[PDB]
Amino acid sequence: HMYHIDVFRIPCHSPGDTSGLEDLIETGRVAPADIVAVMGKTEGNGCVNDYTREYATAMLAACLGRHLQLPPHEVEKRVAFVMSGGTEGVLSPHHTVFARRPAIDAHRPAGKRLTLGIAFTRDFLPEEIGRHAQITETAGAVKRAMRDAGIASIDDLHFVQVKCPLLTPAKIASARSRGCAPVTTDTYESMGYSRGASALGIALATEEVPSSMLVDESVLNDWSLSSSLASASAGIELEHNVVIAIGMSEQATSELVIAHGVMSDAIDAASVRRTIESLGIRSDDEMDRIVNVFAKAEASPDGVVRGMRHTMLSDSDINSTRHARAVTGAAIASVVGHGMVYVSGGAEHQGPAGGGPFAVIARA
Amino acid sequence: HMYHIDVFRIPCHSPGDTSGLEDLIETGRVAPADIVAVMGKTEGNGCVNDYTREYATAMLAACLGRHLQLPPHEVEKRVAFVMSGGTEGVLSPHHTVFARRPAIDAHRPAGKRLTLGIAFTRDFLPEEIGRHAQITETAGAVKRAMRDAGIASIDDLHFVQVKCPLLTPAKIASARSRGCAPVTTDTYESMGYSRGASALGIALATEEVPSSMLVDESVLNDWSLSSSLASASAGIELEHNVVIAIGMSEQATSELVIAHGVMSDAIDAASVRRTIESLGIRSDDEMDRIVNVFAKAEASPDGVVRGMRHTMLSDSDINSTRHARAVTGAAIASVVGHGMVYVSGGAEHQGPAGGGPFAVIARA
Amino acid sequence: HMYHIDVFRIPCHSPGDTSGLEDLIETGRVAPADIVAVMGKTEGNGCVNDYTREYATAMLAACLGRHLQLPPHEVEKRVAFVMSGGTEGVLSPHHTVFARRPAIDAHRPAGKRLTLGIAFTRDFLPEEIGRHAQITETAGAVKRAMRDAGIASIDDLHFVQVKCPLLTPAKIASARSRGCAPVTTDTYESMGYSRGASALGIALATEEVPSSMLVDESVLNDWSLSSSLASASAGIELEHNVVIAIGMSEQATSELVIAHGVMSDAIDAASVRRTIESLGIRSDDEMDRIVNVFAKAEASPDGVVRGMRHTMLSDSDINSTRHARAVTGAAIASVVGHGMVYVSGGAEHQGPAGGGPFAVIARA
Amino acid sequence: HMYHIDVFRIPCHSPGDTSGLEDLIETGRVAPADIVAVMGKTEGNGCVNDYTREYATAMLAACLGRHLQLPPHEVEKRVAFVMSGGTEGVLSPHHTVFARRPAIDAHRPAGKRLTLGIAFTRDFLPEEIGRHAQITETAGAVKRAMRDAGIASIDDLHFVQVKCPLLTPAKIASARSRGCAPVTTDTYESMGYSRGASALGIALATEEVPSSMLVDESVLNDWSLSSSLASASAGIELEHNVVIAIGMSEQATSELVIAHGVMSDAIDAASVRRTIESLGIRSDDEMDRIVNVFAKAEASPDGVVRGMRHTMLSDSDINSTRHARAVTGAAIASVVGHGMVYVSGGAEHQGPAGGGPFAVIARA
Ligand SMILES: Nc1nc(N)nc(N)n1
Ligand SMILES: Nc1nc(N)nc(N)n1
Ligand SMILES: Nc1nc(N)nc(N)n1
Ligand SMILES: Nc1nc(N)nc(N)n1
Ligand SMILES: [Mg+2]
Ligand SMILES: [Mg+2]
Ligand SMILES: [Mg+2]
Ligand SMILES: [Mg+2]
Repeated sequence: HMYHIDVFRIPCHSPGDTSGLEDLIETGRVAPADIVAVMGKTEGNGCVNDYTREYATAMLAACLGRHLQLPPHEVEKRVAFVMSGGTEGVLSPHHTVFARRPAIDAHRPAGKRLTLGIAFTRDFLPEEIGRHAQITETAGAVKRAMRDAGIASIDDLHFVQVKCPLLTPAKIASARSRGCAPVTTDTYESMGYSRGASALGIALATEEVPSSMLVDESVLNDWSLSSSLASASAGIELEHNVVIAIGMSEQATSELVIAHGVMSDAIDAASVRRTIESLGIRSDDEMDRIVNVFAKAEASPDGVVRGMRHTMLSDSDINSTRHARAVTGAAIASVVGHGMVYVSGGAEHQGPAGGGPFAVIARA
Repeated sequence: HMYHIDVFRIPCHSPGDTSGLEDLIETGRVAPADIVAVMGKTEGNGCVNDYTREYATAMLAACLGRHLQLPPHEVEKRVAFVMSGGTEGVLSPHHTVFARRPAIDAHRPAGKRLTLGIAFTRDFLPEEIGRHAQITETAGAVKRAMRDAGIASIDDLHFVQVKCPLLTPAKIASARSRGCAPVTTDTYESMGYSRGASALGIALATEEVPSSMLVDESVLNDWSLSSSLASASAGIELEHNVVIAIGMSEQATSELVIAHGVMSDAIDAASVRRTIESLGIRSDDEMDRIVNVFAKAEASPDGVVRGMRHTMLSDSDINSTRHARAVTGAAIASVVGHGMVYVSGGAEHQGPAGGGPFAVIARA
Repeated sequence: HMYHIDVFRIPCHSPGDTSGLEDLIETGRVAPADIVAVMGKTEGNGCVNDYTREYATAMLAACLGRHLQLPPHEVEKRVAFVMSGGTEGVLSPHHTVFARRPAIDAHRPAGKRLTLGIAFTRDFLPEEIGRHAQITETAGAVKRAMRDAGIASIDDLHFVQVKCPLLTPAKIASARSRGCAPVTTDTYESMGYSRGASALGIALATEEVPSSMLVDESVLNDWSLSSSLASASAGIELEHNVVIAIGMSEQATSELVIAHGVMSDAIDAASVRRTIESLGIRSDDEMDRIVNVFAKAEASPDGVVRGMRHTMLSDSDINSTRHARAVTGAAIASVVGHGMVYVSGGAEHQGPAGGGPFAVIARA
Repeated sequence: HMYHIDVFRIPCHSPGDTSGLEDLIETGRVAPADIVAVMGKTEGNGCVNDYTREYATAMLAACLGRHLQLPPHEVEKRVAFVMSGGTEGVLSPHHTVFARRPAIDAHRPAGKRLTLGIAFTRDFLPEEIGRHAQITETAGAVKRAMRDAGIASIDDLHFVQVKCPLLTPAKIASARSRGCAPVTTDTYESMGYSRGASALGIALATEEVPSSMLVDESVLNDWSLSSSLASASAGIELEHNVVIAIGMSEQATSELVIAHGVMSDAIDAASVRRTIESLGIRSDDEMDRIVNVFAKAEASPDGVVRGMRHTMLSDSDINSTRHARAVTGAAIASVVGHGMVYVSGGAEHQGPAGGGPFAVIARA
């Protein structure tokens, strides 16, 4: 497990736009066969009926399928596509492409460098979403992803992205027909439960939360249970979980590094600055050493931000996750200088309640 | 309990518009002191952050407060204000004003005529919404409203409107601080639970559902439990339930009658025409004998309407109740010739699953 | 121009779902090479940022591309894809597939039968949208489509569907950089202008409106100018217009017929019944002779429907076209028995102001 | 013109909440008769159908009407109510109350201190909104407000808030019935035209734009024309313009000062910190010397923010002004430590295109 990882942030003019990726291939900057994961921000609403996620995946897969002479469906088994919809405010649609080659000879750089591993779980039954099975399956996949990445210990783990399912009326009917109640009957709320259970799965695998406390009825209730590494994103485009583990390894030769932190709340730009700094970035002129930032954001569930009431959880026109992404996208943009960053909404059991984990990838 | 009931449908140009009501008062058509209930449709979103309901109530109360030389808050104890927001599609904002005077002696004439009674419950704690207390309190208020109306039996009862509360983040935090879990943590979903528990309260009082089956865990789960008379509407503007019972009494001398039915689903215009026709109305020029129509509508929770999938429960931009009101408002409008009708959304335990009760008020 | 036309309404479980089409191919019911047009209803918002339209097109093209061993891009030149987003209320996502073979020998049936022709215009510059160039180019394409269909005269023309572009900030900037002002700077409003100009293009070609009156500044102003045959739908997925002309020809041997009418307003179910009847459909049991219904709907621009105010044009949360589709989708559903029908919103210069043209396709 | 100005930021739990104001009155902190203006942020959508603005005004007026024994309508002539809806993201609903008393003699102390003057224009006809009449009337009212404030020169003027009307379908129909075309037929867009014309009115009065260039055809077209002091907010609750001029006067004895700047774009937190720092505030514990911040925000009309595409102008679910307020509310919150600040959206001819003016009020 001695890799060389490459990471490319590429703009999208629309969800189906693969032109930035065609360009990387057509100019020899990346080899199609080495691509192992894509994390995207697509300009749908990021909630239930957002098919921009599936559309982006489908086109990327078709694009890679051509070059590899594979069926799209086969590419989707080989490459972890995680498309997070919702690019509110200044958030600029884009893909972060991850490529992996065997370690660039030896050549062991002075320290640990960026590594990455991927894993998948089985498809979940509707009645399993938001519940124990989703937690335990996720924990398992995290561990395999860690192994696949060549991450020696928890200490070298810096970011765990999970894509997870959500409930539809048909799925709810299917659960009911087996005499099982789904965790909720509201499709929007199902996303939070799916994210939450998945996040707790990560917390289990990282030993951040003792197994004993992970009972179903603690999902979305116990705000104290969380992983400071978990980034979960739900979607209608899949029935299983997709896991990407990102970290640091002595066996990696990547010209890249990753660090992580936590935002104490939606507007905690300070933490972001602090963690960026902890990677030797010391102006606005050095910012271009950052490849991208990946962050979780949420509407504070107590209904307050720094003592003041917010309306993000009372707004029936605009869902809380949409507000939250707009806010945190702005906070981060003010730091790095623009809104082409990965911000995902709904940070249930991810970092502190009202806040969320984030990571930064930069040139070594 | 010998009354003369008058009913007036009055247009609103905006939620605060009381001009249609000032006109009725000025022209001697209604006496301020006789008004006992107003059922309104206001052009807010009909969900959680719809303050058009409270605004309409506040202005109507202030308008009546002037004439009666009362404080608005006192008027709100004397008059049942039930404001249902959400006037999507062709739905036209309006108030239906109900006035009650001592029964006329110079006429009746013969048989049962429109009567109406009102009742209130106590304020509920956040943790009681959607649960047994809300059910039992509602059942009680239904009975009192019946008595106040002078409704001899269940058979003479044609419509039970209930206004009920909903959960906000502050209320949720309050319940949590007492160690009690609210029925849900999603404010939108809370509306359904509040409507549902209230509907089951009506079903209890009407003996339409045996007391034994009304357990908390059945609320929003058991679609077979329902009242074919219940119309529930949730709102952020109150902590208690307001109940208006409408029916027919031999003691009433109103020049008006009420009939009721159920829509088997959101587009079941047929039932509406069938119930209208059961009042000897059968051509679009007799239609002006109808004072108003009052109807419940909902997105079919199996996710299908007559075998075809719908997207009302998967749409995170537009909530299912908004779709449902648009649809049923249209269906009814196509029958009566316009959209100035009372359609409320979310018909949990109200009529059949996917359908909802409705009633028609017409000249004798 | 002696054709046999086949028409298939196929359900979609999601925008990318081509399974209903794979099934028709895999069971010999349709030959991929004969398909000339697909008119779809996809479950995006039907406004500017609805990429469900492009996604559906992309997958259909990829699906057909496999069987024909063509690139998707090439299929999109051969087949007219018109995807109309927005499936509000009871509207059920689906595709209507059109296939064309040379006339099934001779075999001239007793009367005229369904025929269909397609045409395309060039790409428009941003500054041309909503304006004369779009009108005249559309008029031209209508005529070619008529010819391609083998439609002898205007009298045999029953439906003209046009897909047209819309404006984005980038397109607006591009127009500005050439010193030209775009017709509007609001992307949502641009859709109406694009639909409107296109509709007037149809009216020009059909001689329903004299050429003299079609000045730019009459677009969206003069409600009296209209085609009673035009159905226009705007989209972000194309820079040109796509035109499908549908009608009747003595040279066609299709086991299908088409008739058209106009809804005087959004809830004018009567007209639909009337036009259905004019094709010998005489119960609810004969309804299954209808293959599909295609209808335009809009928020009445005077702000009133049958004397009552509506809020469809004052609602900043939900755009007027979304309300309108919900309403008319419901009206039509109440007639044909379900919501799997083609309803498109924004009927500017299409039928009467507040109303819209529709057509019905049925078995001979 | 010798005043003592007091400014109070008071939280609101809902649009109708006047409890924070009752508390100031009860505790002798402010005298009802001295209140001359209230600038509020209410939790409606901030667009066309936001009646939270009117509801807040109505209740504040009724609250003050009680204490002054006046009719609400009379209070509204005496006090400038400017309610800006839309509290997206971390924006916390609140009122800023302005009170004005005869200048204190027992102090001043030295130099210029906060002063404030108000003015009103006549009601505009629908066809005048967005056009020359609105520009010239606004310019006039700015001058009078200046005089009323006792502002010696343009240099001492720091902030000009204007509340302005918008178009409804009824108003549009009215303009049409007089043969006059409204500036737009889209109600949402009308808000921009009203804000823009009003902003140019301010620019005229401040000599920031030469009268010669202010032609109707330049409104929303010429982004180079702007006032760096103008803050305009449109609303359905009024037909005239309300102008509040805020600045510094030697005749004022207020313990408060005002400074202003411009945000170059929506995420330009830097400028805000820079202007804050120009008042000797440089650590998050000195921050409580700020009474409030007042800022304009807008979606950059070129469709890009710092070279990256944004989706704020292409999102048909969420209007650009809602995004913009969320973004800038967040940016500012990250600086002052919370979201209880006045941020208004739509900054047409206000500061730079894509940016907007802001001001800060602080203890001397
Ligand atoms: N698509 C998506 N899903 C979630 N759960 N969160 C975000 N930000 N995007
Ligand atoms: N205001 C309101 N509340 C509910 N629950 N339903 C409707 N239609 N309106
Ligand atoms: N996509 C789409 N575009 C328009 N203009 N109308 C409808 N109904 N759908
Ligand atoms: N109510 C309101 N109106 C405008 N134009 N802008 C904002 N922010 N609020
Ligand atoms: Mg969290
Ligand atoms: Mg029901
Ligand atoms: Mg029309
Ligand atoms: Mg500006």
